[PDB]
Amino acid sequence: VKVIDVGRVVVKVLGREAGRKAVVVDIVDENYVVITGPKSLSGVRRRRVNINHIEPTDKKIEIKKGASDEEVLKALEAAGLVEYMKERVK
Amino acid sequence: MIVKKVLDLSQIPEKGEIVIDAEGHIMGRLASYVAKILLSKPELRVVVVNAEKLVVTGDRKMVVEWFMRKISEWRTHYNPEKAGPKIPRRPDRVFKRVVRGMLPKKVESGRDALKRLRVYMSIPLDFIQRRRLVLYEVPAAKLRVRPLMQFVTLEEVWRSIDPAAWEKWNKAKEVWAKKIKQA
Amino acid sequence: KTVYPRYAVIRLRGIPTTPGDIAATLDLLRLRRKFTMVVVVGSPSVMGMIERVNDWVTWGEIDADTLAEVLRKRGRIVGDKPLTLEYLQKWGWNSFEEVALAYISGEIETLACKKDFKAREGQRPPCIPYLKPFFRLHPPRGGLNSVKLHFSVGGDLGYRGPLINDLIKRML
Amino acid sequence: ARPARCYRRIKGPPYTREEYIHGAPMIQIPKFDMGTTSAAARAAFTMVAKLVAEERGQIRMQALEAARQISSKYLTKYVGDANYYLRLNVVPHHVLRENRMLAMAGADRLQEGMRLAFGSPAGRAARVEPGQVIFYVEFKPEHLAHVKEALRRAASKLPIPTRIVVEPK
RNA sequence: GCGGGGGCGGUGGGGUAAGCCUCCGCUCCGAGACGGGAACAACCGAGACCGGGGUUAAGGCCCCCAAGUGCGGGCUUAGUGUCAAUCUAAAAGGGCGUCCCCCGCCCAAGACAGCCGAGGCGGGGGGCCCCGAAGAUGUACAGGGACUAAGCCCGCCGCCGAGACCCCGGCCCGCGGGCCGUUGGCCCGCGUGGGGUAGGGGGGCGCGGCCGUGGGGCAGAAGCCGGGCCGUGAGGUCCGGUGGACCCGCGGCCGACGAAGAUCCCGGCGG
RNA sequence: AGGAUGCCCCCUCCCGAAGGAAACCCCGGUGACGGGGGAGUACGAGGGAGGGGGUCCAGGGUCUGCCCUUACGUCUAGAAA
Ligand SMILES: [Mg+2]
Ligand SMILES: [Mg+2]
Ligand SMILES: [Mg+2]
Ligand SMILES: [Mg+2]
Ligand SMILES: [Mg+2]
Ligand SMILES: [Mg+2]
Ligand SMILES: [Mg+2]
Ligand SMILES: [Mg+2]
Ligand SMILES: [Mg+2]
Ligand SMILES: [Mg+2]
Ligand SMILES: [Mg+2]
Ligand SMILES: [Mg+2]
Ligand SMILES: [Mg+2]
Ligand SMILES: [Mg+2]
Ligand SMILES: [Mg+2]
Ligand SMILES: [Mg+2]
Ligand SMILES: [Mg+2]
Ligand SMILES: [Mg+2]
Ligand SMILES: [Mg+2]
Ligand SMILES: [Mg+2]
Repeated sequence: VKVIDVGRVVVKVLGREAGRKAVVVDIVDENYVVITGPKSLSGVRRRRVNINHIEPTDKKIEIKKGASDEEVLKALEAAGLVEYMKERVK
Repeated sequence: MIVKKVLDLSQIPEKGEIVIDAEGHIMGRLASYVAKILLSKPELRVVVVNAEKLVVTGDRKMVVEWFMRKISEWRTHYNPEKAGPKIPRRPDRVFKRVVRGMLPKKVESGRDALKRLRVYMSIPLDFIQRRRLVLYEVPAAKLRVRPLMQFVTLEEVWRSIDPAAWEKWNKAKEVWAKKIKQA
Repeated sequence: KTVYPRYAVIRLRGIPTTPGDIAATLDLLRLRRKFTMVVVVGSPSVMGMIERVNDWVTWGEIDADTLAEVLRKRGRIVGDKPLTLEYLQKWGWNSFEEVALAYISGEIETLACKKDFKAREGQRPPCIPYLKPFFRLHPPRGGLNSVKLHFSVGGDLGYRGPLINDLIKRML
Repeated sequence: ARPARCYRRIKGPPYTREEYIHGAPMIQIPKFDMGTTSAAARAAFTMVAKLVAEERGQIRMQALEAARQISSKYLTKYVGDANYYLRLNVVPHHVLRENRMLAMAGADRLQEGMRLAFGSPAGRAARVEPGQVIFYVEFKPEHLAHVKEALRRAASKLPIPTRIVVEPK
């Protein structure tokens, strides 16, 4: 059973930006959520994503629903995951 | 010891033998992978352990009545030991019949591929006492558990259609379980 | 006086089992083999013919640039020899694009010269002399959508618009 | 009498001109307009129920009459004839034929098989299109449940599927 | 040749219906290879000189089997179903079983069910599924395995996949032109040229003899057994063994002139 | 009586029809994937040259593996029947 939560850090497993870390910033429906790198940091453009196409990591950050990329950027300073989000999987 | 691993469908070894732990896998979906593996690697041997832990989706009554019809109503009126079907009941032999169904028929390629397969119930002791038991899983063939979903293991099917044969094997598990636990 | 549109017509379906009247029109349109392409002028008599063979062909407005590459890649002259730039320059045509632009823009009315055309001296003919009036294309790269359904329902057949140039690029 | 499935499908031209048809059967439907048919009385009613056909087909004259009695009897004893007007809208003009070896039915009926296979008159039917109105009920809005029940009863005696449409005049 | 047939369309006309009878038109089979359809003349794709390479059509991509355990959303619990037809099916009728659309009314917190404080009641329709739904050699049949998707509905992405289309090499053909003393031979050009039964037309191979011409054979002719090479082929030719006296190349001509079959004839010989 | 001036392997070079990638960078889509570059590139039927190694090659008998495949003659719309 997979849990996607707002502010959770996930890794894409499909598309061009697979193996890249992204941050959940909003939930569209029960099937789609909104993820962002931020781009300047991982290259994950601020789009929606299917829940089937992302895997949740063990890290998380606290932010508001629909948090901005600068808002996402600061909370990466809150827990210091800036180097973690730069990593590419596999 | 036993090291669980995930099977690389592209990095399948060509020589030797692989062992697949069948617990939690779907019988038809794992049989499809096993049949293609044996065809694509003509020199490789495949071993499936925990064959009684294979899973068939659907209602228990529906699956058991399906098996009951096979082992009851499927017969011949000619010489039965010369021309009739011989239907397996044991979970290891049941799984080996599905792979034979998915292999090519009436050819040496199909005949050799099934000979290169061994299916066991639970884990054999000579496999357990090896230095490093590398087991494998096929996640595509694994069953995703959901609430209110129906399925039965092959062992439950076997106990329905052959309770006395099942009872002896279950008793044999309890007899040797102290020795098996040592390894 | 009227510059009718220039259309590309490609035969998508085959010879065996085609109805007789549709087969007769496809022969008169010179689409006598599968994947044959002709370039016509969209006169009212021409468009009535294409309407007859709508369920066997696809067609659309051909552009000058696509026709230029089509001429270079698949153009043939008598003897089935390839159409080269030297042959064009010998007849007063400097480039493939210039001859393709003139036909598409309406400066000339036909691409291949007629059977009865009499070659002159010095004067540039209004066509390409002895060019075969049909092109034999390659099957399309990446396949098609459906050769039995219309383009308007997600198939292939029928009026395609300017997307006939994309198919021609895949069929060269 | 053969099953109605033998005569349901429309398989040929209509056979109605009775000056050319020998021994064409008479229509055995006694009445087509039930209830209060006078236009002065029907202004009391304000609702219209229609038993509309769903498939094109042929409805035998005996099936039309059978639906007519069961519907009209129900409205007679549940609604009173002064409180409704019920009309059977179609007339069975089409003459049904049958090819069977029989008694004195013409000299050419004595030849068995498909030789001289043009049948003799075997009944009448109405040829109906989809959306055709079979039964037409004018009634008041208090008896809407009863009229639907009577129309549903009439539908059970008909060979093709039908639906009830209720609209005001 | 004057026996036709398949599919589709005229509610063709007839008939309960029929793989039924009798007309009208296109196409296909007969007389057409090949891919798909599980097999299958005529359903879908497609039209095949020979070899090779490539790309596609129909259709398919979990295994059998080349290509996806491909992508998003929803429905089904019945193994229902499992991508048109031939081809193995299903009706009227019942079901808020389940998902959904709409309409009427009550509740203005005094709605329904038994003071409580949030929705309630009724009607029509749509999707899927359940009942209706019973058979004779052998399993949830309609390819099998099996599958809870590998089913169904709305959309989408790539790929596999013919002899078809593209390309290369070789071959042959039709027609036109030219050359050579020619009952004929050779070369070139062009062809959206290359299936084919009955039948029509054009050339060649073989067998026995004859008119000519040139030869071989006791240092081994014909015949027979095996083998190499040449020719698309009918066939030719050579080698080794056996045999013991005839035979062959080329031009022309002539026939008692070519066998796999006739419940063929004669002989021999088998299980 | 055929080739052995052969045949196969490797290596190297060159030309090369139709066709034709990949890694990696950039643009887009939830996505399967599409596009610009890489790149008409590596490659590609076949056609030339050379070097080294080996020894028979072609052909024949028989068997095995994979792919394909419904005796013949005949009437017939239709023959494995
Ligand atoms: Mg028993
Ligand atoms: Mg035995
Ligand atoms: Mg067709
Ligand atoms: Mg009729
Ligand atoms: Mg006749
Ligand atoms: Mg016909
Ligand atoms: Mg015949
Ligand atoms: Mg087939
Ligand atoms: Mg495969
Ligand atoms: Mg079923
Ligand atoms: Mg019926
Ligand atoms: Mg021919
Ligand atoms: Mg002679
Ligand atoms: Mg014969
Ligand atoms: Mg005899
Ligand atoms: Mg004997
Ligand atoms: Mg020699
Ligand atoms: Mg016969
Ligand atoms: Mg017959
Ligand atoms: Mg025969």
